[PDB]
Amino acid sequence: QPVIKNSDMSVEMQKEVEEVAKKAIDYCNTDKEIATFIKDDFRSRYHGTWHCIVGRNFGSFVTFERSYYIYLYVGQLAILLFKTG
Amino acid sequence: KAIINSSDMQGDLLQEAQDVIQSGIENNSAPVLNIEAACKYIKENLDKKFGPTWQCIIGEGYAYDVTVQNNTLLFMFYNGNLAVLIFKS
Amino acid sequence: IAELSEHSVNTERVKTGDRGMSHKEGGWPGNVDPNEAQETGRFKKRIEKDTSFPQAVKDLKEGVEKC
Amino acid sequence: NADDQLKQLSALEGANGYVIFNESGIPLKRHEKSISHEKAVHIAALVSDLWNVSKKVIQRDLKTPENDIEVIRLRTKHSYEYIITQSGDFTMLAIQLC
Amino acid sequence: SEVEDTLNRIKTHKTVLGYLIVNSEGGVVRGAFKDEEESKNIANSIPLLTKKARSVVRDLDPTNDLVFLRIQTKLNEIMVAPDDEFSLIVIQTKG
Amino acid sequence: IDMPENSEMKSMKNDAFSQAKFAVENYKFENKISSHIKKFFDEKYGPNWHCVVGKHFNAYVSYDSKNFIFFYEGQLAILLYRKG
Amino acid sequence: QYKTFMGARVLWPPECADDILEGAIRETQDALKKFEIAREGQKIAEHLKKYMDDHFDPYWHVFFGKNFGCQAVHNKNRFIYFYIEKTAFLMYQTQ
Repeated sequence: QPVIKNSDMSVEMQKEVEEVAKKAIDYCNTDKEIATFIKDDFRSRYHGTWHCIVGRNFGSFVTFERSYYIYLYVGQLAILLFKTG
Repeated sequence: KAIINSSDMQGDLLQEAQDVIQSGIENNSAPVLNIEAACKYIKENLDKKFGPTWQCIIGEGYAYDVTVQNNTLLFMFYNGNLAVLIFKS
Repeated sequence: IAELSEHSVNTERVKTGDRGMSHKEGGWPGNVDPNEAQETGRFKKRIEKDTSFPQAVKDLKEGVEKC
Repeated sequence: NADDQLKQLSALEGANGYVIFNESGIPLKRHEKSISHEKAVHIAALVSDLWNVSKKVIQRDLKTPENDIEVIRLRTKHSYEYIITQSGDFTMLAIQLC
Repeated sequence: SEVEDTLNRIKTHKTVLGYLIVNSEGGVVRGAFKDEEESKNIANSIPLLTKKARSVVRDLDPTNDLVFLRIQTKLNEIMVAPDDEFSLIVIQTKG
Repeated sequence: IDMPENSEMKSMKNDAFSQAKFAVENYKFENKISSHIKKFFDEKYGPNWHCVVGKHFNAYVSYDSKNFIFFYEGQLAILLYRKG
Repeated sequence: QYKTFMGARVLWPPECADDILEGAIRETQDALKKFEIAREGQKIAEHLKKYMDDHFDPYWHVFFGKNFGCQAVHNKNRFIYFYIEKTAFLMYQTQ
């Protein structure tokens, strides 16, 4: 049950965020592997550099490309995806 | 109580890193403190001190995968359970 | 002498910061979800298994010791 | 199947913190958070994912498909007891003394 | 010798269908299974889940270690006893 | 950190800094900046110069001795040299 | 509008001769592909300008990266400007 907490992307890309995340959950149990799955997917589809954080108790301070940022809860994992470079 | 866990950069800037995190704690040391404010402070300080494109990330449960510049990465832990990741890209 | 001409060239100019907040319910109000009595009824339905489990826990309360 | 029996469940001596979470991972009622609200959240979510893994193995290579979980009751003697009881919508968990 | 004695007694315990003695690695030393592949997946991944299990049981605090892990299901039973070097697993009817 | 050199007495080296820093503030796109530096340096000294502006770029050029100036101006980098 | 070419995106109508263009277009991705990577900086543009001076006319300048921009005079009809995979490349000749 994805719950977008703060997103900058277009609805279509957002849809892909939740979709790719669902796939990652479907296959990887470890948070790292989930993040790598997501990161690689968007980095391959689009081009540039994306980074993904997945956890449960966390804050951060990053810079990100306009319309290339999301902070959400999928199930109960906090996914923070964004594009820098 | 600083405990370096993953170091990649130079000693000097390491020392400054600890001092800056410390200062962030003092700046925000109350239950009402949010790790976010200190994160702002670390990123902006290392930007205005050692140049831009720094990222300050603080918390205790989180897995991360990022692209960082060599000799500009540090990760560490505190007796207070504060796991802080800092990196330049 | 060689002929000469002009040109100009560029690359697009775009990178903002927010601060992620650590987690601190799906519904904003907890009372709304807590108002379901049937939910507590389904929770109640576990005492059969719980009673059996409590009996089993007493049987395996202490591991065998030979010292 | 009612509050009366739920109260009885609470009356069962030996139990420390009961945790009931909808399969979505929402601890509805509790008696563990009544000592520390940061505990049932951790357990409920973590154990839910564990139950997912249990579903995988309970549907992988020996364990015939179409078979579901019934009860995954765990015990860490000297620490505490942790029962898991799956449901169509809930997950009755309870932290007792082994 | 204790392993031989325990293996023998599990074989003596009627209601057992598929025995599975494994080392701390994913090595099935002996198994009363129709197909081994079946046990290979379990014998390798369940140890990973036990890796996670020891992690969480200790995450509470280092007060206890995973002594036993016996799960019962509708069709059968999955007894698992983590040991220093081995893990005594057995598929039995949940009587 | 890097400052490749040019002629002596600060006839040219001194001039470029003073001009570049009017230039950086007064416009936003690089176009007017590089055009302005080049357009000034053609009138003052020489018949044909070359200028580059940016945050990041690789380059490697031929030129005339002691007429190659490179300096990191604020966040930006400015490159200048004569040729022709 | 940066029309597509079998090398990459090139601004058209071209302001360089077709043979010179084709030489640049094929040499850049060949020279990148064989024994060169993006981590290395100058030693690419080194090779590119050497290759142009060997066969074509002698005096070249090459500028490439991810952000820059220039005005410049150049010989008539000797301007090459192209992107490839979000990487700007620029080249021109002067007597």
